[PDB]
Amino acid sequence: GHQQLYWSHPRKFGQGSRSCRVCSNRHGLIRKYGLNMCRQCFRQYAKDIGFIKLD
Amino acid sequence: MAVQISKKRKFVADGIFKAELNEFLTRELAEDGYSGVEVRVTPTRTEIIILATRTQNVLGEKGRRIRELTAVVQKRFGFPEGSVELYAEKVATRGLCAIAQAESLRYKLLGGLAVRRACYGVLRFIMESGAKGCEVVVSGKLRGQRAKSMKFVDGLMIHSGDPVNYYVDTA
Amino acid sequence: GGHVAQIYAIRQSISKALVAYYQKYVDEASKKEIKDILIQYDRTLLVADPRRCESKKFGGPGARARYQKSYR
Amino acid sequence: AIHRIRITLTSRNVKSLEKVCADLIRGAKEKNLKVKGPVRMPTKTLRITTRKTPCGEGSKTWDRFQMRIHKRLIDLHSPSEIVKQITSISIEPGVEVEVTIADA
Amino acid sequence: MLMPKKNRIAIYELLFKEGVMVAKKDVHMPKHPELADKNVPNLHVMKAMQSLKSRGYVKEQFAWRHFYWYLTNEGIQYLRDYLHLPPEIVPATLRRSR
Amino acid sequence: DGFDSRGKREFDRHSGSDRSGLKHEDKRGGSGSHNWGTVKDELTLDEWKAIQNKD
Amino acid sequence: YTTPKKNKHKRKKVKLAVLKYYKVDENGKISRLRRECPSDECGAGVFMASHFDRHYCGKCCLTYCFN
RNA sequence: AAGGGCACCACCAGGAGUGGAGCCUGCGGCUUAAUUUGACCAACACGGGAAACCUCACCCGGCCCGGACACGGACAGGAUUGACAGAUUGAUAGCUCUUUCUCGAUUCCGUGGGUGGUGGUGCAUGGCCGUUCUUAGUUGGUGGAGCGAUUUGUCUGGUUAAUUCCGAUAACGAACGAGACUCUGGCAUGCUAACUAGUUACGCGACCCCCGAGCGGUCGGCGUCCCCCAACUUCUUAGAGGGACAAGUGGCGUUCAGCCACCCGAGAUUGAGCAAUAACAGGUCUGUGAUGCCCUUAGAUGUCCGGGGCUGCACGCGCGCUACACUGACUGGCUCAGCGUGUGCCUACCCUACGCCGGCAGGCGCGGGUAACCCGUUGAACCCCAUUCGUGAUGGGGAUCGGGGAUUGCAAUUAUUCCCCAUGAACGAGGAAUUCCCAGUAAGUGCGGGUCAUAAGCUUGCGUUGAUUAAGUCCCUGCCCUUUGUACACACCGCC
Ligand SMILES: [Mg+2]
Ligand SMILES: [Mg+2]
Repeated sequence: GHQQLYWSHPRKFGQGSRSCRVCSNRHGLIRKYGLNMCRQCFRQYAKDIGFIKLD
Repeated sequence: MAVQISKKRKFVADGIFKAELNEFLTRELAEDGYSGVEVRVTPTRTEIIILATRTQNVLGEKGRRIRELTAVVQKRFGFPEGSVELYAEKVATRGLCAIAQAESLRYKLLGGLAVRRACYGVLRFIMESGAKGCEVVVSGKLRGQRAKSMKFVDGLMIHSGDPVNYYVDTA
Repeated sequence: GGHVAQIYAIRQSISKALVAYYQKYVDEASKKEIKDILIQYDRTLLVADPRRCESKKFGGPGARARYQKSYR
Repeated sequence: AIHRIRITLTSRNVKSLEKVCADLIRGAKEKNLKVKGPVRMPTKTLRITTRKTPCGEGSKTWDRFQMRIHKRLIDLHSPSEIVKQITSISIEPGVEVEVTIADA
Repeated sequence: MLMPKKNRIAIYELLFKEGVMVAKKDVHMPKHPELADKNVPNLHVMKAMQSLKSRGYVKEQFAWRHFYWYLTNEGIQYLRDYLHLPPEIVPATLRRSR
Repeated sequence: DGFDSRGKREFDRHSGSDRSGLKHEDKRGGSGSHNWGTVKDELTLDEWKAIQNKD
Repeated sequence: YTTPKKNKHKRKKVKLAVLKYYKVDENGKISRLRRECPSDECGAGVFMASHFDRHYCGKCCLTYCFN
């Protein structure tokens, strides 16, 4: 709560630095092509994004 | 350009914008007969045209709500003042739209109608509004712990191959 | 390609090139009397192999091979 | 000025890209400006092989999502000034353009 | 909760300069992307507008990771009596050159 | 005693709920509202600052 | 649960009365027995706290002690 | 219970294996404060789960309220907020204590009411996914049989990958599924074109030559869009088209559906994607600001910080990698790919050529690249060519362990990774059993992507070298149909 230690621990890197841009989860995150998307969320939004399972 | 981003990342970013815009508009105009949206992007400006059933309700009083929406998108995405435009257009033959019927049946079920009664009404609307076939599935539990699935189908449906993408509309 | 595929492509390329040049500038009557020997020796000296490769599936190490499954 | 420009066409649906390449060439002939044929860059294949399930249980089933980016370059040349000669976009949604100087 | 008076009045005057306001949901964001020079983290923006909504002054819509607070008419009148504004000043979304 | 050592049920079709079962039962024979149907259901600020701060 | 330590009591302020650390004599003369932290951003209204062997401004006007 | 049919997640005949050793990794058990937890064909290199912090849900301690809002108190004569010094604490948490400042209606307290939760419930649910099953099965209209539910159609049989068709036929005509469809592979010297792909021709060269080749040979040397200073798309890219259909022949077959053989042909079965009516109380509340209900909510199961933990080992199991060698290992030389990525809203993190220093891991300065422009003609491994070894647990094996050095990070111990010198453990082809598989397939062999501050024995792709065996069957194992039995219909996890 005090400012010196509330955010003292850095997260410049690692798995905690990155989160899903739809649900803030940190597991199964796709970082390719700047996606930054939780994978279940990406499977949900793939059609709107433009990804098609041609085969 | 180094200041610019790669074209592959650009198209991904565009689809991210389209997906998020569609979801936000869905959660905002859920009761207002939301149907869909499209964007035309040009170097001069980017245009957002929202397709809906009740545009006179989507519009605010003297366009107040549309002004409300056209500012909040620019504030979200850091858009130029004069290069973001917002339009509302009605949907032709909304009885053929999967989303518009889905929202309407959602409201009917919130209204507490009998599920068989509400599904038959929307199915009749679709069939008499012109469609080779239509099918609605309602799953969930009512008046008990156990869940049920209700299937209301008439006409013809297809499930396999490429034609299912541009023939059968889902919601 | 690799060493074998390059060699095979080269030898069929030679046969096809000579036979086409002969057909272009001199008679095909004498082009035939070498084309027949080429095919009756090895048809691959004039006709390319249509087989390339098969994609890998997500059920095993390769195109048709599947990973070990164990019930106990 | 003697001016020449390269318009870069990038799109995700081939039919629209071929259509824009059509009427831009057709405009080039109408303005009787010499134009090179649209050269096609190799198609970019964005592949994401994610897993179908949202959980851990299943038969290890994978979904292969694709995204084709098609790129084209059309070169316009003219011994006179060109930008004031052509101020037409003739575009549809789904395809983007960027015109650059051939010198730079 | 605990907000400096300059912070509340600056945030509020922003919500009246423009009828809407967005805010990325991050309590640890050191500076809001708007009104950066006022040097107030996004948390104060969060708590102030969620307290306006509880009172019945703003409508909250939430997409993926951003808030979409929409000022109401009761919010308009409540801001005027709080900031001592005459009955002529309006947001852009309420009125523009008409 | 209805499960194994980990806790997986030895009888999946022995319905452990006293109200509902393996099958869904339509209360009152699908009668009334808020329930499944029946056969009968089938038939400007910047200018204000400019004048405030000038004096 | 079963925390062995006891519930730590939070700091309670004394709810102090009026400041009254400066007086007047001979029918009114401004006189202060307190220091002032002379930092420009600290200001000339703020008074440094008095301590047994140091001086501390109310803001972060450093702390000067007697070495 | 009987009869038909199908299937390399069945067999045959084979291939490579696993089970035998070491090691990586995942379960069960043991221990612990914790070793967080789900899942037991369809769980066990799965939760894209390669965890030092975070992740983190577990354990030990310590901050904060980020308890909105309404009401009642306290209040500018003070509601209250932080705070240098000393103790105190791991802490530079004013967390607490002495200490006075400072802050100034924003808060504090009490009553309600929120809210949040990787907390419980997947046997309350949506969605998603898996499986039966990707097998071939499913349903109307009209008509016939019936008092009726219902039934025929949907079948003795031939055929196919397939109720796929042909055939007998109280049925005729349809619809879903299969097919068809989309993408992908091979062929078009046919069209369209390209300095971000190039190819032939030519001009300079550089070298080889000169016995004499001279319209001689090599050049990823330089130029011919340096724009007037060559043509063209064969090679590359990718659009529009074409092309194959059992089409030609012969034979078998009811001579029908089809099957087989052969000529010509690039191709005579390319792989995938999608995928019915329904069922599995199948898996997921730990993907979600998806969610009902319950629990917790200020000594917090909210949330932050620090440390430990997810690795811990008397043992059992699964997926794997490295080997057991001479078809080899080492030393050197020669030497050909294709997928595809590459500088970030948050987000501080890119691929890297050259030159120099170092033996190496690496270090330093200039570059290039948001990309058919640079890395990169991606000079990959295997393989090929020569030398050594010599049947020896040996120059196989590189497990275990000692010492030292670099990169990344706030942090490397329980060793992150990498480099060097050491030691050299079992293992000499693996029991009963058991997995996967039919053509660029198996198999060897590397390289990309995802994971990533650091990184693959995993996974997903790509390419290279490249076969043996078979064109069959129900024997085993499963699955489907028909018949049959039923006192089952919550439907055998049943009734009794
Ligand atoms: Mg098909
Ligand atoms: Mg050693």
